[PDB]
Amino acid sequence: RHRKVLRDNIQGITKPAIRRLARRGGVKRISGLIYEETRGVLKVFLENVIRDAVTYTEHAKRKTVTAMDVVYALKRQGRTLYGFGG
Amino acid sequence: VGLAGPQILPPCRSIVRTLHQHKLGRASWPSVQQGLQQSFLHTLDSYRILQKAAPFDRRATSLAWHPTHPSTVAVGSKGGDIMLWNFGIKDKPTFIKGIGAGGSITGLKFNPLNTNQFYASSMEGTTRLQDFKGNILRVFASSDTINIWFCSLDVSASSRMVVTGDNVGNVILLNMDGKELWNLRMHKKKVTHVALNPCCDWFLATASVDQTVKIWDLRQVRGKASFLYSLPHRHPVNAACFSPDGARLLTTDQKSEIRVYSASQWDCPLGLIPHPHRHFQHLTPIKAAWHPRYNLIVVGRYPDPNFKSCTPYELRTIDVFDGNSGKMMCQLYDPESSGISSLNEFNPMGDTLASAMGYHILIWSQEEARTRK
Amino acid sequence: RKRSRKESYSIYVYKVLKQVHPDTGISSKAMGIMNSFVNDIFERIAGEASRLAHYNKRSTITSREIQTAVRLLLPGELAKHAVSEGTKAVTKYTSAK
Amino acid sequence: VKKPHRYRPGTVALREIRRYQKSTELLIRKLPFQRLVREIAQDFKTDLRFQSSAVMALQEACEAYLVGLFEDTNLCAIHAKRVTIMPKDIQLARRIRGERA
DNA sequence: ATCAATATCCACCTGCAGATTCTACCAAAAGTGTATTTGGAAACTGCTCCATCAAAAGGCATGTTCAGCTGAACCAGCTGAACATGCCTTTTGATGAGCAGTTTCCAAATACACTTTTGGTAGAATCTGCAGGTGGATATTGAT
DNA sequence: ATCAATATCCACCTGCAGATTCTACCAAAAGTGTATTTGGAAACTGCTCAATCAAAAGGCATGTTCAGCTGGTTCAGCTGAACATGCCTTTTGATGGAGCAGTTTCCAAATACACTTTTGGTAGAATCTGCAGGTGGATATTGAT
Repeated sequence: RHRKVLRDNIQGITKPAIRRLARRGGVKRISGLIYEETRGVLKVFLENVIRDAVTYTEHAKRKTVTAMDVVYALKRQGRTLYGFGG
Repeated sequence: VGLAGPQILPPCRSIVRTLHQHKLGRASWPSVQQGLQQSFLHTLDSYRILQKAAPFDRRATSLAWHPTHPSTVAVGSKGGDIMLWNFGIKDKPTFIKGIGAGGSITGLKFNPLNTNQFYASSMEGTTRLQDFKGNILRVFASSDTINIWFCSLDVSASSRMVVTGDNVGNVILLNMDGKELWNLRMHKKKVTHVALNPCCDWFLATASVDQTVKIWDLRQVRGKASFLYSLPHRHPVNAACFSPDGARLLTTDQKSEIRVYSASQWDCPLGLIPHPHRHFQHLTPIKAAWHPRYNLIVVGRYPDPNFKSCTPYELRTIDVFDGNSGKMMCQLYDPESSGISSLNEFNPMGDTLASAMGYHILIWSQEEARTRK
Repeated sequence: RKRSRKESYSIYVYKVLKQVHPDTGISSKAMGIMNSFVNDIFERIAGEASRLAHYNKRSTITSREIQTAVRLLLPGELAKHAVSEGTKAVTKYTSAK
Repeated sequence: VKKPHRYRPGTVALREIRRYQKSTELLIRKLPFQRLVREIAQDFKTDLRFQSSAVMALQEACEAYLVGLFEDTNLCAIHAKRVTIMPKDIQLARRIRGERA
């Protein structure tokens, strides 16, 4: 058998979920090639933020990533986040 | 690693002739035992056909074999529910319930004397001795205050002693009729497993969450960690079980490791069998076991994407290693049983294996024999 | 028995809310939002004031510097009204010692 | 009634627009997102753990970012007298923001 | 246009998940008083900035002319929404160690006062690469 | 392809605005010593994280339709780049001559700091009620004959 669920990866971010997301942005009609590209885009964003978060985590000699690290890592990219402390 | 797998073959050299060599006196017994270990591995790769299955309620925590008879077994649940089951009987085996919520049996050995009895250690805080019909014969000790309970238990008959471990760090040692001269503390935290040697009578082993496993002398030491030996670890320990021969101690951790300690200089190890049996809350902790008549080891595998696997194919399966070498020799697998084999125990007899998975009990004997007229 | 102590701006936000809309409540998440918002604005303003001070080789942060930073960061009419409130506050505080 | 009732193309999408814009619950499921984060983090440093609220915060940030991106995408699309977004639109928007990659 | 379908709004009902109110008590905030800056008034100076003139002068205002561009009808085809279905993922509740978060304490790390150099910097005295100039070889362009 | 008209690029020269180097010297760096504070290795402990199995809820992979969106074709305007001309806003360059940037003094105001005494902000135990959810009934938006 070969499942590895659909890639054991980003492909669990299913199509209709992206559809709902595009619906939030007011969009009506989407092409079939969008999905994959969006996924790649998402990955890049996450990568950068997570990297920074992990780096903050590494400075405190912890093995648990806290919310605060995510907040700060987001703040440095100009995407400050409210509602989780800081 | 290698030498056996879903694709690779078990059988090494075809030395069976050695039996007659033994009939002549040239070749020595240990080589023969080696060859017949080889034979058992070969036929164990045909245990693959799962004989029998058996359910009951919430969760499995402990397993035990009826010593004299092959097909009989006892098992203990998350909810103080015990079962006794015999194969080839079809008489709808015997049951006994408990509270069901906070009465988790955690240790279970048969009575060496009265086969219709059994010892038990319970989350209620009462190391008890009780019948398969339900009547409790005797409590042996007690917490006398809830939220402090026992976890470990074992007994010896040649010496007539009982031993039991707590959830905080202290061990108790009773006679088969009470008469307690013990309850000095041994550890700092919960004692997960503990056992007595069968070939001597009077040195003991205990293991704990303290990243330490300790060997005692129950007649000579009285001074609260005037112990005999103490072996450290990198992680906690889920189980420490002796050999039948008495010279090889086996130890199995919570993160990723197995260790073989020997008679010779308890401190240093002989060999490390890396293999994942990662610990977890709702899972039942994993307990390596010897096979009574060879130098084998039997374990349940619980994969880890972070464990550095030497083999590229990592399934949920029962592994079988060699004791005095280090590497593997067999792997049992059968879909429709993709659960995690928490417990595995061979018979004292040598022809049968039991597995305790979550909500399931499995029996692995061979089948598909030829027929009579 | 060991116990820590985490401060916030919660109680004060609650007071203000009861002043402006007596028959209205507010959830914990939103109060957290307001807490983070206050912390963010505080940090921006203090940092900007610091930068102004350092650029003019003055070692004291005063009301003047805060006023300047406010005019820089915020736009238009919001700045003017807030500045009004600030000046009124200073005038009241300085008199009734 | 004989034939199944059938809405014309576009209407149900609009219905989805109004329904999801009126509410606020997260649209992506927790678990896959957890697994994604865990995989990527594993490739930088091993055996890390994550608090739940951190995952929630990443979820909020990602969804807000994507929403903004699709918004600019849709504007760029409208600029070309189309109604269908395409990859080059997304590329255009990201290139203009400077979120290069 | 009018009739059924279906989605959605709106009136009404109930118990619980946060919302709200009531204790102790201790870290936090105000008060005295003193030690210590420190920023604004006054007095000066020289750098830089601002209103004028004049001689080009390169650049800007205007006016033609036409070759490429911007849209506007039209249509093939494609491609992606609607919907049904079964199935597969996801959700959610069962009552152990690990790690975030404190508390001690002192060996290492580093601020502060003063003296001794010394490298960095303003300004005078040389250098020189390159902005202008001149001349000639292609390189594009564009008509034929 | 083949031939005229300008635009761009190479070669060779030359003097000067800017670059580089050489002094004097004075505000930082280093040393030394001593006073002060701090970060990180041990002792605890109470919240939270790691992931399985069983039973059930809700959503997704797939496959069938078909409306209308894309995108290429062709064509009627139209309007915006080339380029000529003449005049005129700007460059440059000079000069004056007011005003402000920046120094230097200094002292009356302001504020950090070491205590002492109040006090309200916050953890945690008792109440509570608005809203999530649920039931039921009435209007709105799609869409077909």
